[PDB]
Amino acid sequence: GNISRYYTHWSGSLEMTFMFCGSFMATGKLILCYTPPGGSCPTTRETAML
Amino acid sequence: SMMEINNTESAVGMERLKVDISALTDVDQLLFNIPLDIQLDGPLRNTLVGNISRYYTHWSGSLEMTFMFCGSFMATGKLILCYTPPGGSCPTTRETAMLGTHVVWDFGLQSSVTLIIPWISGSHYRMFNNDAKSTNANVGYVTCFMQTNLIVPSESSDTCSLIGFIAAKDDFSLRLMRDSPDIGQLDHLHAAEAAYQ
Amino acid sequence: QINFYKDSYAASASKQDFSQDPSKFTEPVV
Amino acid sequence: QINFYKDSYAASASKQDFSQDPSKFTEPVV
Amino acid sequence: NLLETRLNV
Amino acid sequence: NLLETRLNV
Amino acid sequence: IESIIKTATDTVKSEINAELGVVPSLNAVETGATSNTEPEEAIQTRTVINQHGVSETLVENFLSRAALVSKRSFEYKDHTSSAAQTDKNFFKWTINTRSFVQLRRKLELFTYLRFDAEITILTTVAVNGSSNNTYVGLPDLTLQAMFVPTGALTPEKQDSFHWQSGSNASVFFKISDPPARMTIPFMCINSAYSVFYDGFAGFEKSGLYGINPADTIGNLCVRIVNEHQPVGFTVTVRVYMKPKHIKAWAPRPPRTLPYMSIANANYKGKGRAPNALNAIIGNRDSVKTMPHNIVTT
Amino acid sequence: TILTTVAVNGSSNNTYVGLPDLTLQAMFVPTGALTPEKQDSFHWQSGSNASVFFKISDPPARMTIPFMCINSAYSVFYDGFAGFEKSGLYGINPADTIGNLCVRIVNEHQPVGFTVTVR
Amino acid sequence: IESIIKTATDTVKSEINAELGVVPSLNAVETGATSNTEPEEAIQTRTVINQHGVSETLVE
Amino acid sequence: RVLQLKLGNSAIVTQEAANYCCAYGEWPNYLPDHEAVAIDKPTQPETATDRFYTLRSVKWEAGSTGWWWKLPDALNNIGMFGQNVQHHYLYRSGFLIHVQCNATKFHQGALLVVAIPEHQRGAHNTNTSPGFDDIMKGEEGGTFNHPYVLDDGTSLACATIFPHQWINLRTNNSATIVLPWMNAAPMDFPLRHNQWTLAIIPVVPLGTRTMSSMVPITVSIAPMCCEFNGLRHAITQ
Amino acid sequence: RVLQLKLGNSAIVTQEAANYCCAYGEWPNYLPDHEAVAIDKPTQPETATDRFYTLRSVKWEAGSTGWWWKLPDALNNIGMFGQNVQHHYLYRSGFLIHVQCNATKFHQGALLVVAIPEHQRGAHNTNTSPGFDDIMKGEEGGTFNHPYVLDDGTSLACATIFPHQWINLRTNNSATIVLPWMNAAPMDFPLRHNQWTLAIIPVVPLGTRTMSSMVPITVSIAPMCCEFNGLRHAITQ
Ligand SMILES: *[C@@H]1O[C@H](CO[C@@H]2O[C@@H](C)[C@@H](O)[C@@H](O)[C@@H]2O)[C@@H](O[C@@H]2O[C@H](CO)[C@@H](O[C@@H]3O[C@H](CO[C@H]4O[C@H](CO)[C@@H](O)[C@H](O)[C@@H]4O)[C@@H](O)[C@H](O[C@H]4O[C@H](CO)[C@@H](O)[C@H](O)[C@@H]4O)[C@@H]3O)[C@H](O)[C@H]2NC(C)=O)[C@H](O)[C@H]1NC(C)=O
Ligand SMILES: *[C@@H]1O[C@H](CO[C@@H]2O[C@@H](C)[C@@H](O)[C@@H](O)[C@@H]2O)[C@@H](O[C@@H]2O[C@H](CO)[C@@H](O[C@@H]3O[C@H](CO[C@H]4O[C@H](CO)[C@@H](O)[C@H](O)[C@@H]4O)[C@@H](O)[C@H](O[C@H]4O[C@H](CO)[C@@H](O)[C@H](O)[C@@H]4O)[C@@H]3O)[C@H](O)[C@H]2NC(C)=O)[C@H](O)[C@H]1NC(C)=O
Ligand code: NA
Ligand code: NA
Ligand code: NA
Ligand code: NA
Repeated sequence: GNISRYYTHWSGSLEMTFMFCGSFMATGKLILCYTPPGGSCPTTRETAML
Repeated sequence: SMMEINNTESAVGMERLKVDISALTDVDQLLFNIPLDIQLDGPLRNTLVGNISRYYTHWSGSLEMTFMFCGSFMATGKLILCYTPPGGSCPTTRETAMLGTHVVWDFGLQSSVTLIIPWISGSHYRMFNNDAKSTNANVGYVTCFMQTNLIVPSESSDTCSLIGFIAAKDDFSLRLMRDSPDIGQLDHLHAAEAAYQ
Repeated sequence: QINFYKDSYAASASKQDFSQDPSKFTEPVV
Repeated sequence: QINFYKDSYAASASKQDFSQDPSKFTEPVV
Repeated sequence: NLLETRLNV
Repeated sequence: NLLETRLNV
Repeated sequence: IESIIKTATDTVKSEINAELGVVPSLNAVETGATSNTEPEEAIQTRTVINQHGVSETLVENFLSRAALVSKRSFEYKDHTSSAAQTDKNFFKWTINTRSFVQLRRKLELFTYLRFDAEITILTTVAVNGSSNNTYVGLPDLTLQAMFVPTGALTPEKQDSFHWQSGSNASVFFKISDPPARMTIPFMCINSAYSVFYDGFAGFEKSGLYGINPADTIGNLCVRIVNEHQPVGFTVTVRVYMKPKHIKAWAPRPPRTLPYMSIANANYKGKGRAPNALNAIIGNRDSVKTMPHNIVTT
Repeated sequence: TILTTVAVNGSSNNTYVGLPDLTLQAMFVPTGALTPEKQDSFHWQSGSNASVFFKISDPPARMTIPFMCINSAYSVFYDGFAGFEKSGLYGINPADTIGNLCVRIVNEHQPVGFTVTVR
Repeated sequence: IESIIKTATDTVKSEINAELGVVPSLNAVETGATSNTEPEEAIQTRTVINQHGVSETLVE
Repeated sequence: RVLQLKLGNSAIVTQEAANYCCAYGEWPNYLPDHEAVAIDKPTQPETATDRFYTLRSVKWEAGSTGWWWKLPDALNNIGMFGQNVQHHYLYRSGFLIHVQCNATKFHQGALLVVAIPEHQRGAHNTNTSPGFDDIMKGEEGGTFNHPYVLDDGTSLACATIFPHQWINLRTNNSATIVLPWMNAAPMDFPLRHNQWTLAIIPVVPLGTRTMSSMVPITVSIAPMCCEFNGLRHAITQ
Repeated sequence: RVLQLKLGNSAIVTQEAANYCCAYGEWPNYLPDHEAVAIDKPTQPETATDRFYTLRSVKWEAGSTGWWWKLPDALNNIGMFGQNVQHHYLYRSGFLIHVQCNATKFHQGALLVVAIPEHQRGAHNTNTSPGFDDIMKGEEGGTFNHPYVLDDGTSLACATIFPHQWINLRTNNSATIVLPWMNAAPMDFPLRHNQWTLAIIPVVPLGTRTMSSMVPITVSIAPMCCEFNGLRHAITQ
């Protein structure tokens, strides 16, 4: 973010990485979605998973 | 060239160029010390190395000090000459000063001895600020002590003299030229108008 | 280095003589 | 590129070193 | 000044 | 003047 | 023995010594030679490869810098009522290196010098500030500088027929130009200039000591070429000299006491140290006092 | 690169009059060394210091200063005290200070005042 | 490992994956290394020849 | 995951590591003859100085902001390393840093462990620079005032540009970092400049619902390739 | 007759020596692997410890009996040698000893300078053994009670069987002796056993009819090939 704001045009892929910081005995599953542009941000799992 | 070690209020003209020594009744005593900062005013300033260095701003390399004994042939003694790298106060006792770089000198048929001041610096060059206590400028200290005593017979002079000399070695270098602080004027000189007549 | 003048004394400075002999001042003895 | 000065530090900018190694910041592990 | 000497007045 | 002739007036 | 030197000398690693008949730290100052003791002989050293250059202390670099040698101010006006001593729209100057102390001390480090001289002339103007005058703008005047040999005839007035310059070199320049520039060759009757001269340059006993006219380069005669305007101005001319193509012989003890005169080496010194006649270095309380001693707390 | 501009002083005694083409001197002086005390000082003789002389009607003045540090690089940040005693400022190393510029107008003053700005 | 880089990197075509013992989208942030997961390992890609220059971000 | 470190008369074992970090991909070494400046033969003590020293432990509390130590300052009075520092004008070394913290499978929390080169601190809400006693803490170290801006007006979020590891209590119980010499000069005066700052910051706070116990954090540091020049009488801080 | 000695950052010159003595014809060295006992890697400080240290000078008086110092005891609190001694269980070294005394061509006198291995002292006119404070003098050294029997019931006349030189004031102004490691074991605990004793004894007393001056005697000692084993926390005497 900081380096890109010295420039005006950009291109290429990004990566997001997440770390879980609960206890060893904690369990769960999550779904992470990226939605290409065109309308409103999705509010439901069955919309976002497309 | 000669160091002005005796830069004191009571020493007049040529007297400033020699150090007098005499017999002592206590062991291990301090004789004199010399500040080493070759940019500043002090015993080193009016020398061939001092005068040329003050046209520049940065310097590097080793120095040598040489001392000549000028007592009678019948006079005897031993001295210790020490160089202390920087970090704190100048040493006041022989058992402190002997932990640094040093030479022990015996008076004899050879009249003179050399102390090398080796280049020991964190940076490639030292730098002429107008601040003697800077980590980029300070060189440390030279000190002289009795190793034995000055011992002479009754027909010799009871007081004898040293002349001290300094020069650079061929590892020495200078850079960043400037107007010298050793000369200046507030007016035109006498007869300067005659060049326009 | 650019010099179109006819007299050689017109030229720019000469900064390339690295020769030395300190011994004529430091060791003038037999 | 035009430079008639005698000291090399007088020259124009140097825009031609394309060498990289991201791994000294992205992968500093055994 | 402080940029030449690192001392405050 | 003295620089041209080395005589004083 | 002569050799080519481009960097400071390297250091070699060294070991313990204990050896009868060998004493490299002892010397004989009475011979007049400098001590030949090396660092490797005085202490244990490491190996060091030294890349420090030595070119900024070359004699050509040390002396070849443009330095101020003359500054003259005069009034540009109708001079009909001026006194006999006034510079009436022109002046004479004899070229010398004796008048401004930074160049004088540097040249006096040597006994003999051979060089060509590059001359640069800078001009500035201002409106005369007496209470009759408002500001009006500044004129772009033409000036003439004529070279005249040492002791030869010079112009007597601004409009003299001597300014026709039939064999003398003249340079004409405007205030709106870059500064004027030209080179004067090494002109001495000898193979080098004498910086110091221990003699009397005449067959009779009567004249000045220590000045040899063979070392005086020449004269510049300078005028404004324009006629006077209805209002007065003050014009200032500055001359700079740069030595080039230099050879130098027999180095000397530097000047310590202030200069008194352009004509001689006469001396007096400051009233108190430093640079007083009886004390060159500033005082300390005793030979045991360390003047900038570090205090730790 | 050094850029200079001028304007007539705007106090109620003054009309506009045009602008002078002044000469300026900029002298390089090393960190902590002696600097001039007045406009007409004998220190401006510049016998070994570099000086540049330039006019307001010229293009801006330009020159290059070399990498001058006593170390192999400048320190942008410095976690220390650059003196053997405990007393001075944190975080400033004078070895990273390049030097001084000393700047004057070379002309004598005119009968009327002006304001000069140097960038 | 040092190399000469004048343009942004190309993309290679990729297929379906289903493979035991292999999980290129999982990482260990605690080591202090940045994630090495590539686009070809996360989605099906096409081939792309990338001609975008990198000279305007040179330190000089 | 499993590691043993052995220097001089000292050894450390861990059963829950996460590889280890070599700062900028570089390893400690002695000063070569083509980079050297001081001409005296150096002191090289080997196993007398190049060994693990362990500092006082600190307690991880619910309200903790984080902790810091400056090098070489934190070691300048410890063992034969401290004695060689006090008798010489010049010093040079690398370091190997090992940070230790354990808890149960029912605890949670995460520490950033980071080595910062030339960490020049700022003061909060004043024009006056930090004093000598704000900076020179010795063996005890200090605490962060505003860890979110690293006490220098920058940010914690971008601190991952420096050499670092994490301790995440469900994953690992230790962090290890190897540091080369890092300075503009080949050697330095050890009593006035610090090359590196170790910082430990609790980005996710300690938590559990099991039995309460005191949870310490412990730091062990080994100098590597030590050299000293300019021998004289002793000076302390 | 002329000699220069150079170790670490220290040098000594003399213009009036009388050769020098190597004890039993042997020179100092490090402990080889076929003679070693302790298995830890040793500390070898080189130029930090292997350099000249100078002690307090003593005055030569008309009634003087002579002077002595014990090694390593006289150096156990000096510089980086003293710091390495305080932090390690085991020590080993040789020594180079230089003794200095000058006077005029009108003075007369002679000193025996002798190095005694295992100089176990006796007390005079009692059955009780010497106490800890009779033996352990440190840097100041001691004086002889009965130099004619070496304070041990033997004799001064036969002391020439040990490594020695003389200072005879008409001939020379210095004496020099080189000492190897001399013990039944390869290393020792430095705070409880002394390998060597330096003794200086005025066999012909100082005399002149010229002007009276104070005539000091000065001792400089350099450790050689120092090694230390069994690193831990500091213990002093
Ligand atoms: C370099 O040194 C500077 C001088 O330091 C002082 O003088 C030397 C000789 C020693 O005695 C030293 O110990 C002194 O500190 C130093 O500048 C000084 O910096 C301080 C701290 O920032 C300034 O204090 C603040 O002052 C204002 C009030 O300012 C007015 O009054 C002063 C005279 O008292 C005038 O000089 C000013 O022009 C103003 O008219 C306070 O409001 C402020 O905070 C207080 O009030 C707030 C609420 O508003 C509270 O929250 C705070 O707790 C405070 O109670 C500070 O007290 C000090 O004014 C300033 N002095 C001068 C003469 O400039 C400088 O910082 C040093 N430089 C560096 C780089 O370190
Ligand atoms: C081992 O320790 C032995 C015991 O030491 C004493 O007891 C211990 C528990 C501590 O309190 C300790 O501090 C004590 O010293 C030690 O034996 C002792 O050694 C001393 C010194 O040689 C003896 O002193 C001499 O004693 C005689 C007198 O002897 C008669 O009286 C005693 C009782 O007081 C009886 O035990 C004897 O049998 C005799 O009947 C003195 O004449 C002599 O000299 C004094 O007189 C002369 C002139 O004649 C003067 O010039 C002197 O200055 C003196 O004033 C001593 O004072 C002591 O008797 C002896 N005690 C015993 C019980 O044996 C032993 O030496 C130690 N061993 C070693 C190897 O060190
Ligand atoms: Na300075
Ligand atoms: Na070289
Ligand atoms: Na002279
Ligand atoms: Na590409």
